[PDB]
Amino acid sequence: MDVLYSLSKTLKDARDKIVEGTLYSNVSDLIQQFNQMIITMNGNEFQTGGIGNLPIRNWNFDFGLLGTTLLNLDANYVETARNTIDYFVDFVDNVCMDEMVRESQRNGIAPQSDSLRKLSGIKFKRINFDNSSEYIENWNLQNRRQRTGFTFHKPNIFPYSASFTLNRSQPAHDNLMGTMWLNAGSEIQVAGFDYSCAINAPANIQQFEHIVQLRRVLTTATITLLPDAERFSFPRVINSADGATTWYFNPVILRPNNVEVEFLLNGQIINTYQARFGTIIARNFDTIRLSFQLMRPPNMTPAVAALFPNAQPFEHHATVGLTLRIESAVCESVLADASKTMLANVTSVRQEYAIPVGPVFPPGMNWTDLITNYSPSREDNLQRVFTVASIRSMLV
Amino acid sequence: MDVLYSLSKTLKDARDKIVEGTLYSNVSDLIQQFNQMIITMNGNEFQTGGIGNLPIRNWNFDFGLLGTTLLNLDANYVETARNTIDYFVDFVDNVCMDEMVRESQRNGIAPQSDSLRKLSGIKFKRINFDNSSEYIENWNLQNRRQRTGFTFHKPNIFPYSASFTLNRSQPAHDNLMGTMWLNAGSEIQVAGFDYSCAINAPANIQQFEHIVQLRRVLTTATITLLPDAERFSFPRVINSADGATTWYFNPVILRPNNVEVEFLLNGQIINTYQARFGTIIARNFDTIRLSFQLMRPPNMTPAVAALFPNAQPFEHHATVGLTLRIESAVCESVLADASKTMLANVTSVRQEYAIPVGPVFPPGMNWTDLITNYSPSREDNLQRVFTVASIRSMLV
Amino acid sequence: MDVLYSLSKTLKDARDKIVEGTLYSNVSDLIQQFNQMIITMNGNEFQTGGIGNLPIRNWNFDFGLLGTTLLNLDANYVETARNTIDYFVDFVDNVCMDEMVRESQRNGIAPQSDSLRKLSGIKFKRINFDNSSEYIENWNLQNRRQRTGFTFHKPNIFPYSASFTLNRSQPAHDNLMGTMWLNAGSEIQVAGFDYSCAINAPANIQQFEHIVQLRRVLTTATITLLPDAERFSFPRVINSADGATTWYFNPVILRPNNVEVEFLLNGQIINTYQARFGTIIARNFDTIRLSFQLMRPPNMTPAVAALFPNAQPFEHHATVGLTLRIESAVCESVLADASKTMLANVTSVRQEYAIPVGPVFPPGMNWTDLITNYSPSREDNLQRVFTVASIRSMLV
Amino acid sequence: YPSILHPIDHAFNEYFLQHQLVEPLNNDIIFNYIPERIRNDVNYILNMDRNLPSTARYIRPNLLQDRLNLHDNFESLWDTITTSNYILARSVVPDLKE
Amino acid sequence: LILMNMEQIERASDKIAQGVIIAYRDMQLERDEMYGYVNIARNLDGFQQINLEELMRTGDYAQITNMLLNNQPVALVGALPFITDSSVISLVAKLDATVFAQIVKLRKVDTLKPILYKINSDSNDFYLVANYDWVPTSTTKVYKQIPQQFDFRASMHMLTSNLTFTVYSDLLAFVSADTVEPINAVAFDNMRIMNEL
Ligand SMILES: [Cl-]
Ligand SMILES: [Zn+2]
Ligand SMILES: [Zn+2]
Ligand SMILES: [Zn+2]
Ligand SMILES: [Zn+2]
Ligand SMILES: [Zn+2]
Repeated sequence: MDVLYSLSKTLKDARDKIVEGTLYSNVSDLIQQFNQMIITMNGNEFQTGGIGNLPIRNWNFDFGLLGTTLLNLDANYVETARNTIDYFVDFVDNVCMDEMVRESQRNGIAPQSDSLRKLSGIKFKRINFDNSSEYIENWNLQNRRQRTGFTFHKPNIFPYSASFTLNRSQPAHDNLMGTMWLNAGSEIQVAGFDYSCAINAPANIQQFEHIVQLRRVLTTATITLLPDAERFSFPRVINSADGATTWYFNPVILRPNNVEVEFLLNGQIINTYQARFGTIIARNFDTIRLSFQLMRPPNMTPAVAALFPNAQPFEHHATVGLTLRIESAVCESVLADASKTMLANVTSVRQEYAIPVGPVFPPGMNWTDLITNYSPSREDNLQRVFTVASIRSMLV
Repeated sequence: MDVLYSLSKTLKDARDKIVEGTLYSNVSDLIQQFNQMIITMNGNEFQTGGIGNLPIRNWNFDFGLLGTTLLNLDANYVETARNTIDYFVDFVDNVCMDEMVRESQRNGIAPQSDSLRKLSGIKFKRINFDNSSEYIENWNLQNRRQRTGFTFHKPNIFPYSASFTLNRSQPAHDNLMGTMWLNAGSEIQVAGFDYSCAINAPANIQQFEHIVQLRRVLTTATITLLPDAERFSFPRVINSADGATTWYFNPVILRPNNVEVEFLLNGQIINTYQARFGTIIARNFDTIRLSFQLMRPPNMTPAVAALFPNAQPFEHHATVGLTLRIESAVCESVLADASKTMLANVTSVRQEYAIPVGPVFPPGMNWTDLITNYSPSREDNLQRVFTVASIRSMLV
Repeated sequence: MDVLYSLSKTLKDARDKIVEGTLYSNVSDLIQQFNQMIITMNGNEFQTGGIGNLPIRNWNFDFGLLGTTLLNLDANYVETARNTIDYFVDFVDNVCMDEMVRESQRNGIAPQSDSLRKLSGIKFKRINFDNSSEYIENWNLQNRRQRTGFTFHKPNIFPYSASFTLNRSQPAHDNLMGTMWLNAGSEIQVAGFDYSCAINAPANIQQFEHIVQLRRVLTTATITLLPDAERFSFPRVINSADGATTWYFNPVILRPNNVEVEFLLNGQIINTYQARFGTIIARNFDTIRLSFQLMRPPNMTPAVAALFPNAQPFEHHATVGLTLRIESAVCESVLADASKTMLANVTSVRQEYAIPVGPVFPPGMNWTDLITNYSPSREDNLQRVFTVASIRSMLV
Repeated sequence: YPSILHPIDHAFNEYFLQHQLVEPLNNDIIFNYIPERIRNDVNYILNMDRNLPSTARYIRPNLLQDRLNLHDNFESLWDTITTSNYILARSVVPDLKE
Repeated sequence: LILMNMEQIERASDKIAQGVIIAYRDMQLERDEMYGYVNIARNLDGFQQINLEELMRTGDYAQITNMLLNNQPVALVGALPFITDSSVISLVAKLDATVFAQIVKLRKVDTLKPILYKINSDSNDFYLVANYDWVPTSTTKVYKQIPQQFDFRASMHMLTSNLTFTVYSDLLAFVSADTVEPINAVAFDNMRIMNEL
């Protein structure tokens, strides 16, 4: 991995720094590293495999070194370097794709493709130089059992889930009490509905709880909390739990009462926010507990009092909401996020070569299935393929 | 003009032949000509004018020569050559544009821009080399008082004209005898119509004649003669000569009779084709005379006999048409045609830079007005600008 | 591509120049280029592939150099040259055919066949010499992101479409107002028809508009405009839009009124022509807007007044036509045109060897489908195959 | 090697380097250097008992045929040329024995 | 190569100039990094040119004589030797204008040696320039060029050749040639040359 990354980084530096007219002293160390890579790779035969529709490709390395002959680089030097760099970049991209399309149940973090297994030999270790990118840095630290994290903007931590719970229900679905929620990506939009508007509640208070267990621990998370859930504030015709029939939802939005967001780690109260909205910070957590109350307004204007009668039928259903958005976080494990392209890159490579479903990942690299059952083996394989994808992104 | 063409051809050959890896023997003479051009142009200041919105531009030449001592051209050679070629091409394009937007009445064939007048000095005659293009070849031949010709595919020799002549008419326009025609570009469609179908004509024959006087002599012209004019073969509502009223045309197409197409030069018949359709050759002519006859069919089936009564009202009007298409020809003078872009280039350059209307060409370089009044001064200016446009086309 | 073109150009020059009795001074540079090509190709093994029914061919190059020690070429020299020329021409033709039948979505501009990929190695760049053809010129320019240009006589820019739009309609289809057009090749015929002859229209004017969007920008275009559209000037029985029924069209042609042809670039009017027909220049445009009015003639003779009653039934339908023919133009992208044979060559090679339909081109290289959805990938692949076709047409 | 040269000096030296008259020399070139009719004469046995390294070079003689056509309209020069050729041929003709 | 570099090689010479402009107006001495003040002409623009080689070959000195007598500005063009004069007093004495009468006298141009002034701090009388207010001028200018500066980037090249090879001259020395016994020598028809035996 470090050798493959070092090849990619050397090639990127060569493409960016070996430019016409540049001082010889701008590239001396780069030329030395590039010649070291050429020497190490010369005389070695590589094969990128024929898994799926990925074509089998054979790579031979017999390239002359780069000289150091002009004070300012000229077009001839750049052209020779470009020829060598193009061949090497093609080889590295093919190696990255081959590694990306494989997986293993037992040693998911270890190399899978023959080319990357060969590049893990001692003879190629000389190619290894600066490992500065976030993913390679995390890879190297993780190999040493050191604490490190990936920073995600809008981490895709919640598997898609749009469902409801009815705590009070009837066959006619006309006096319902329960909760709706959408947990999608970095967003949790929850709502608690009472059709009776807590007319018969002990203190005209109906308590609602939503507990979301994160599949991985998130640290240093910045979170936006908003009182209302816009997704559950318009009339809906909703299938029953079995799908036998459909019931009617006609929300009227009330201010959430006694709102408490608890971010829990190991069952301990790490962070607590009571009636606080806007931007909040969750230090380090793996569970979110949103508890909110629907309180019947003690004093109502005649129209509001007309909305909520003392008994059935109930045509306007009182709803309290909550929206939680993880704008950024840090996770010890790799995750899909809104800014990076690693999941997109791996999925595109797997789809474009018709890679058969393996024993580790879900079909089509479906992210909801992947995060739903985010096992340690899947974590290892995903980290491997994401690191390879980030290596490939430096050139392709 | 020969020096400007030589600059353009040298630059075009440099672009085409100075390519990486090529043997110097493939470009040796070209490099000699290029260095001759550089030496002749060095130390000279040029100004391309501010006519219209074309900006005033100043040009200096202090370029070094190209190398002549490689076996094969490399990247450095090509880059060094390209640096000079870009400047020279820009200068040539600006000189061509400056010359294209100018015109003179007294001497329209002579250069009009100061740059081209400077390039006509003896000191630049060294730049001159191979003058092989059709336009520059014609220019040189004509400067030698030698017979030379431009070959045109579909020459645009006919000014646009859709008109009719009523040899018999009345205020109600219900018993009309006459001719309709469109002369457009390289095409003539003519049709003689009789509303009575020659019921009261001597021998039941009506004679129609159409003369088209070409503004320039055409030679070795290939022409398609077809026996019908589809442009005048369907019902039409047509304005009157003064536009006071509109009349009705309801053709029924009969075979034209005694078709004689004469191609005449100085009033003498050069070529005569009687009842010949398809490809014909007009070797040298300045006038076309189409004589045809509407012959009342002596025998008519009842459906036919119904159409042509002995007297009015005439609801079906007997029409006989001819179509004459000039596919290819040769002219002493320059002409717009379907294949060449000279007129389009000149008009585009004049439109882009908002060149005011001059004393020679009509506004907008409109081709109908231009070819209608093809005066000697117009011919001189038009050949000059067309040659400059062809020179510019080699590089732009 | 430049090396393949250089091989083809060298072979064509050898065929043309190496003739019995000619001075060696006439061929010295050609002989040097030919011997350089022989040296470069000697010892290399090529394979033209077995895609489709194209046979797999193996190519070996072990040829002796052409002599350099004659004053005039003799029969021995010509025969010795011609054997090698025949073998090389066959090889070049097979390489071109292999490349023409191939395509890719990702890098369609890059070589697809193994032979052309091999020829793109540095060890063949020595073969490269004069790139003077229009297609190779544009290929080299486009490889550098320079302004390209292809000159087309009658460019095939309009995908075929014979359609109509009824702005006034009803189940009887006896009082219809609308437009019918044929946009085919370089030609647009459009015709606006009113069955009522604008009896009830405001000011007795019916306005018709036809907007044609070109899939590429055309520059320096010369266009013929003609008042009438002959294709919609005869009675027709036209299927309905759904094809459920057929309606009847019985045009009577009135001249169009207030004709406005606008040539627009990105929605900005670049060129405007009012009431002008003969020949016009559109310097830079991608959209054509044809506005034309049917004006009921205020004064009518008794027959014309008979044609157009105050109300239904309407037996004669007033039609105003317009014909727009692009005779020649310039486009930055390759196009099929009436003069070249690139599309014909590519389609013929794909048809003769039963090449399966690929991801890029429509089946059968159908030009209407290709130009309708002229995507950037399609443009790259089409330019590649058209350049290869032009290279092949130099020898075959 | 690095060099410091005026552009004209570099032009001259680069021309000398790029257009050297030495060609690779191998046994095939030497064998074809022998006249073709002597290689086919069975009275002469020709062998190549020397090994030429790949670093062997030679300069091709310029055996271009007469561009001056001295056999045409140069009576005195052609007389001299034929006399010299006759003397050389006399030198190489064998002597009769027995 | 020689033809294209001729003019550059010639203008690099320190003992010939490319011409001399006689302009009977006072022109300021140019300020050049190589001389100080110098009556140097960068080009010949604005002056009628008389080619000295053509004048020598024809022997017709009527035009040159008429122009020198009537003080008509001219440019004499041709490779000329020149005198480098570092004296300010010579410039004040206007000695550069006194060198053209011998052309008329002798009808020769092979002895024409125009004066090139080189006035700088090394001149014995440079104080006259420094301690007084005046513009050093002359009526004649010498058409000569300035040396090209040495540039390391423009002069550093890589020269490429072969490491080593051996050139051979006698190819037929590499052929071991033997002959059959003359008794067995055969002719083109594969029979013995002499069959009487
Ligand atoms: Cl965002
Ligand atoms: Zn964002
Ligand atoms: Zn339910
Ligand atoms: Zn009339
Ligand atoms: Zn045509
Ligand atoms: Zn319809």
